[PDB]
Amino acid sequence: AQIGPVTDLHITNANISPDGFSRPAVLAGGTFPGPTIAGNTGDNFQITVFNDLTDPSMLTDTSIHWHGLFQKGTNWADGPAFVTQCPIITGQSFDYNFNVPGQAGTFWYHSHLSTQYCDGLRGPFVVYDPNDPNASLYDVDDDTTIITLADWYHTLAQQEPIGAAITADATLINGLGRSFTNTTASPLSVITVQSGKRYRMRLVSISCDPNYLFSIDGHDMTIIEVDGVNSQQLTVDQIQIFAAQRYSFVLNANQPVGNYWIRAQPNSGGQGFDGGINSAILRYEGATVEDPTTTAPTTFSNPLVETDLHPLADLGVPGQPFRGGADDPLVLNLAFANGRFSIDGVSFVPPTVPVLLQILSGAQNAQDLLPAGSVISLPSNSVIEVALPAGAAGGPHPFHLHGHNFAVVQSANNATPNYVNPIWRDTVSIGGTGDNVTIRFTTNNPGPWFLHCHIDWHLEAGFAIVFAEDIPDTASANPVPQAWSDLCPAYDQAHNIST
Ligand SMILES: *[C@@H]1O[C@H](CO)[C@@H](O[C@@H]2O[C@H](CO)[C@@H](O[C@@H]3O[C@H](CO)[C@@H](O)[C@H](O)[C@@H]3O)[C@H](O)[C@H]2NC(C)=O)[C@H](O)[C@H]1NC(C)=O
Ligand SMILES: *[C@@H]1O[C@H](CO)[C@@H](O[C@@H]2O[C@H](CO)[C@@H](O[C@@H]3O[C@H](CO)[C@@H](O)[C@H](O)[C@@H]3O)[C@H](O)[C@H]2NC(C)=O)[C@H](O)[C@H]1NC(C)=O
Ligand SMILES: [Cu+2]
Ligand SMILES: [Cu+2]
Ligand SMILES: [Cu+2]
Ligand code: NA
Repeated sequence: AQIGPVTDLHITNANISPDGFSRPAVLAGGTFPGPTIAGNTGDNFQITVFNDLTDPSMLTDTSIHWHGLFQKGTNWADGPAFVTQCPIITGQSFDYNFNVPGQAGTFWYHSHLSTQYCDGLRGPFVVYDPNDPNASLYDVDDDTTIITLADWYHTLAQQEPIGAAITADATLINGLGRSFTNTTASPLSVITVQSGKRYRMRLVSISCDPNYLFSIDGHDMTIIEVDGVNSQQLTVDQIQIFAAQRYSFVLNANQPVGNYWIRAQPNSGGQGFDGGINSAILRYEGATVEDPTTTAPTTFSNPLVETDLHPLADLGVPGQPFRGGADDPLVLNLAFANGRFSIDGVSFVPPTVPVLLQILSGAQNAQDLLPAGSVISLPSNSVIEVALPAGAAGGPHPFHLHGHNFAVVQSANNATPNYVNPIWRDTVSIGGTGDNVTIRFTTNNPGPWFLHCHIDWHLEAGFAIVFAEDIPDTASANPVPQAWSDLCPAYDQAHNIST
């Protein structure tokens, strides 16, 4: 069952074996992935997170981010450790109490401390629309139509070298899949459909790193939502989905009753499908209970290309129709060397006092804020442009901005900008060498918003900066509850930190 919008959520350690190999994990709600948190657009969510963690090998502190929700007026509830809060300590709990005005779509939640979400703390978060403009395009939209894609590691995250190219041991679809080495015929996930019905499949990348080539043998997929943003219908036969992105697509159960492979090929780790790796099963009601015999094509004739996507609403693009045509035009220097990433010459290392608390304590400008050189101020009520030129090792890097979505003015692998009708989203591949992926948004949400690569290993190695949006209005805009003001004293006391 789905939980929320008002719910407790316990964070525990347990052994799991999603690919047949047993390892300890960090779990929300006792499962991998965690339970779906759900509500309707505009609802008040109050998720009281109980930190019950005791295994130090995966960290006993935690903090949870609600990925893609803007948190307007509730920056304190956003979750990134040392940006908007100190972590929750073990044996304590914290109510993330926020509202979701003006958003409806497919999201997710995950740990936002260190690389802890890799160890298991990841699940879906869906905000339904009772008046959804796409409602007439399908029959079924519920917990059975969510499809998660996850990387899974046999080595615990805190034992992964920083700045290394770390590789997974299994792809998991809806929590199940097979190991790339020492493969055993462990259970595969089954997605069940009824011949003739149309399904809103909500495809969620909960990846810590790889991108997936996602397809379903015999079927095509009609995209109607991108990272929470309704799209015009776009029919494709393959979706390359980068870490943390989401799509809704219509699946028409219009093929002969039978079994069909669902495929998710990562860019690293095991290649192909031998032994049923990288696979799940689409089963029609009435089909025999047996594995599919279907084949992938050698090439996919209608792959998703990001420039083909357009918003359903007339969203346009803020600013002027040329490079630098914004109130605050930025170009970030994104680099990697010797195990560490940097942005504008500075590698991100989390500060001792969270950025929001520094601002609430009176810090007057981005040069007063720590980490030095890791915080850029943005002016209020202004069009921001951010060019993100690729090249840094370990690509393609999916960049994500907290507190906002954005127009994708220029996409990967295509030098032509679009100032008319590009898709809006919240996580974007910046492409390959020589690309100049560029985003735009307007600043109507005061607070410190993290901008970072969403390959979690890269974030840990410093590939991040903080946009301190409208510093002057941050305190008046984001009143903080006593439970939030209690978090840093408790955390620093527990860890013997002075501040
Ligand atoms: C990606 O697009 C951005 C614009 O969105 C490009 O930024 C432009 O970069 C050039 C140099 O690469 C800048 O010109 C330089 O300015 C300094 C003075 O600040 C001057 O000393 C240099 O001789 C040169 O004029 C320009 O300001 C900046 N912005 C623009 C044109 O709007 C960026 O180059 C693009 N990157 C790639 C890889 O395509
Ligand atoms: C590379 O990216 C550019 C920019 O996003 C893409 O260019 C855009 O291509 C579309 C589709 O062909 C053009 O729209 C077309 O315009 C006319 C109406 O004016 C209409 O009759 C067509 O059916 C469609 O609407 C669009 O104008 C164009 N925009 C720009 C700024 O050039 C391009 O397709 C991408 N390259 C690849 C290989 O996908
Ligand atoms: Cu995220
Ligand atoms: Cu986020
Ligand atoms: Cu990266
Ligand atoms: Na415009």
